[PDB]
Amino acid sequence: SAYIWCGWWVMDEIQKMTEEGKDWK
Amino acid sequence: GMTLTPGSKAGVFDFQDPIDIRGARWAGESFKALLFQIDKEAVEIARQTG
Repeated sequence: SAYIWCGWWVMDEIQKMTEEGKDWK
Repeated sequence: GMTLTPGSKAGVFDFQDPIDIRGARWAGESFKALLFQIDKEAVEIARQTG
C-alpha cells in the first residue's frame, strides 16, 4: 500500500460526511 | 499582501481554518499560531514605515 499524510481536518470532513448521510469519504 | 498564507481568507485569522493555525490542534497549538500572525504583521510594518 501507500502513505498519504492527511490531517484531522480531512478526517473532520470525512466524519462529517458519513455521519450526515453523504456518499464518499 | 505580503503576509498572506496563500490558502487564507485575506484579512481574517480564524482558528477553524487549518491553514491559518498551521494545522494546529487543541489550544496551546492553536493560540500560539495567532502569536505567529501578530508577529508577521508587526514585522511587515517595519518594511512599509521604514
